[PDB]
Amino acid sequence: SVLNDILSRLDPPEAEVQIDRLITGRLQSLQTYVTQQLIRAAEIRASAN
Amino acid sequence: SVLNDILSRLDPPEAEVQIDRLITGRLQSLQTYVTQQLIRAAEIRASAN
Amino acid sequence: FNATRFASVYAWNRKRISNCVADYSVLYNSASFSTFKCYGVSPTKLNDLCFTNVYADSFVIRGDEVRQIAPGQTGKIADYNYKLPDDFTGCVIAWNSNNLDSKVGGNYNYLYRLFRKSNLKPFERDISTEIYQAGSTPCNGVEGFNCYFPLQSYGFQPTNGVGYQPYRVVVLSFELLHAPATVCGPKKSTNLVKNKCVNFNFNGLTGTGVLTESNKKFLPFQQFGRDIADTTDAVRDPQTLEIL
Amino acid sequence: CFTNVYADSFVIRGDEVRQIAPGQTGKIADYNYKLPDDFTGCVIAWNSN
Amino acid sequence: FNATRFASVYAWNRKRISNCVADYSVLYNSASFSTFKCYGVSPTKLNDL
Amino acid sequence: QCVNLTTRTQLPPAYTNSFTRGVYYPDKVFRSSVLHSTQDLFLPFFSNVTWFHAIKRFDNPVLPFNDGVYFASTEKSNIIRGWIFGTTLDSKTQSLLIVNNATNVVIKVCEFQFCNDPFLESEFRVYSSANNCTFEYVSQPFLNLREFVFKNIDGYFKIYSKHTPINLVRDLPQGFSALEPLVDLPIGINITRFQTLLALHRSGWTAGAAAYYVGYLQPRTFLLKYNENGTITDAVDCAL
Ligand SMILES: *[C@@H]1O[C@H](CO)[C@@H](O[C@@H]2O[C@H](CO)[C@@H](O)[C@H](O)[C@H]2NC(C)=O)[C@H](O)[C@H]1NC(C)=O
Ligand SMILES: *[C@@H]1O[C@H](CO)[C@@H](O[C@@H]2O[C@H](CO)[C@@H](O)[C@H](O)[C@H]2NC(C)=O)[C@H](O)[C@H]1NC(C)=O
Ligand SMILES: *[C@@H]1O[C@H](CO)[C@@H](O)[C@H](O)[C@H]1NC(C)=O
Ligand SMILES: *[C@@H]1O[C@H](CO)[C@@H](O)[C@H](O)[C@H]1NC(C)=O
Ligand SMILES: *[C@@H]1O[C@H](CO)[C@@H](O)[C@H](O)[C@H]1NC(C)=O
Repeated sequence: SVLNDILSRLDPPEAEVQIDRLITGRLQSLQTYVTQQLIRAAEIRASAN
Repeated sequence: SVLNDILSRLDPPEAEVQIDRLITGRLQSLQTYVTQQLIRAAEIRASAN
Repeated sequence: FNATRFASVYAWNRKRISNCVADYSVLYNSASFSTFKCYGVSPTKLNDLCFTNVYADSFVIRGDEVRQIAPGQTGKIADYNYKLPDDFTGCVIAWNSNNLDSKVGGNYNYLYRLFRKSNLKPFERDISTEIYQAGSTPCNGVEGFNCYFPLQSYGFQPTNGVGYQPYRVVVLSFELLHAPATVCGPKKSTNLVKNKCVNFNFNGLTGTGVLTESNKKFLPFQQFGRDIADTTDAVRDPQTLEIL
Repeated sequence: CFTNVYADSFVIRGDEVRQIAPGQTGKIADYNYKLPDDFTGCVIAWNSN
Repeated sequence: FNATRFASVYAWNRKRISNCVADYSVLYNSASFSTFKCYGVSPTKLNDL
Repeated sequence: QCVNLTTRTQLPPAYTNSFTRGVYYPDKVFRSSVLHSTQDLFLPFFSNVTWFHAIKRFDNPVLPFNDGVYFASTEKSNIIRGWIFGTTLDSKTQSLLIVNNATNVVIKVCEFQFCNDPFLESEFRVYSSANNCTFEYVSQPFLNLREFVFKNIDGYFKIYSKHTPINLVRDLPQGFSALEPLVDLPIGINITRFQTLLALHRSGWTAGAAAYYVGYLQPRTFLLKYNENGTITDAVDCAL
């Protein structure tokens, strides 16, 4: 999970693949969090109206 | 980010690992767009009703 | 490739090639085993495309470090004599040269540096042969207490095993950007068609579409135009220098 | 378990090993022995000094 | 090194030292050393690896 | 003659402000009616620059070549001729020289025995020896505002220039003018310091005041605007 060890404990040229897995994984998780809030915010606005 | 260059610069079993990232990256963008549109359409229907 | 003398690792000779035709068919005229492990491009008949500039570098590497010349690699000479960037795109050609460099009299003209106290950046040339100092006491031109010569000869002899045999190598580096290409493969031109849905190939810019006249106020240094979407919208013919 | 096995044997020296390769097209390969890109199987080269 | 009684030619004290920390700066004090040749590793850097 | 003369008295150079000068086309791609954001070496907006006055107090000192240099000179009769570069500025090491004549420009890169105050009157009173000139190229002369941008990246020396005809005796004027690329010179060696030279009719003897400003480039992000035509009409300095 620690990306620091990937740079050092593992070679630079292949580490870009592992970093891509971490970056793509986290970026998608961030995307999922937003989508739920958009749905939740719609539910709240119906209550506020 | 150009498909023609990738095909015209790499052997077939090499290009596959390169096109897949592009296709999945672009498939994610289209799926993201549709999800936002579905959310917006529902809000509009509330205002239309 | 078949130069009479090849320079040492610490001082490699860099050669510039431009404004000609690069036929890559002559690589199979030299010795049988010529490693052709390529980065970024596939040499399997897919080297027939236009590049911008080409740099050629040559030296002689022992088998204990034959694979040190690779992006993101560290070792005896990788970080001290020749550094390759991680994003390097190109090819490395290596072949045995025991029949030439190794001699009965003795080959001591080849040296490699060990003492620098600092790493090497990608494509760095270190030519200084001053005595390295590893202590507070200055060397003043004598070895001993933390004063060792960085330049160590290779001692290539034919008797030594294949592992220690000298191999002559060469590394090719290109770049493929928006600048006009100067070196191109053996491709034959063809006439220009307008107002017709045809394929096209402009120095590797393969695509499909309809080519027509363009009113764009192209500037003399400008190669091709672009649109809002960041896509090739207009192009300039490499031969008749016409904007389409 | 396999449906069938097709064996092809001929005398080829080591100089032709790289040109007669799975999926790697060559000038001699196009005229003598051409292999599909998706060839499945193995190739065994035996010493005959 | 600072042993008055040294070993014989054919009977050398093959001493193995383990579970310890090794310092090579302290032994370099004497200026009477004549030959100092290293095979496979650098004369410097020995502390790190 | 280019012997040791100390006629000029050294004084602290003046400083002036560069408002919106030093913008160049960063690529050969052609765009119109878009705003494009690019990252490249640029002269920061509202960055003050050194002011030099030549003449009989000729101000031709050595100046460091710090990652690209902006140059300009509002003088008539094109008194200035060319520029020189290098590390030790002598025959011991390789150096680059660019000069100009009545009807062309001469660019060479080889070891020269540069004197203390090389200047062009004079014809070849700037050096005395030549080791081996790997590159040479002659083209048309560059010939009252004249601006020049020098860039040496990856060993490709690039020059952008623009000749704007104005008639005034004031400082750098407010206004916008993108610099267009002129040449690309593959040399492959580095440069730390640089110096200019001018056409001086040394010994009566013809003379006149000359001025030239010097500004250094920094890595910045700019937002250049292209109109419906091919030209760059305005830009934004992001980190101002
Ligand atoms: C151009 O390269 C030369 C190397 O031949 C540099 O010269 C040395 O550079 C180091 C690093 O700054 C200095 O510590 C030395 O004092 C320099 N020696 C001399 C004789 O100048 C030179 O600095 C490089 N130029 C630039 C602009 O980086
Ligand atoms: C864009 O470029 C065109 C050149 O084709 C300009 O058109 C000319 O512009 C000049 C001065 O700008 C006028 O004097 C001419 O009469 C124009 N001729 C034609 C046929 O249009 C155009 O003006 C430029 N646009 C801008 C904003 O400068
Ligand atoms: C050897 O050098 C000659 C010089 O023209 C060249 O024609 C030939 O192809 C070279 N042979 C090689 C590189 O195997
Ligand atoms: C130019 O700007 C600097 C930046 O602070 C400042 O010293 C001053 O405004 C100008 N320089 C001089 C020497 O006045
Ligand atoms: C350039 O101008 C000089 C004047 O000093 C002249 O002598 C020379 O012939 C001209 N041409 C060249 C190529 O130097």
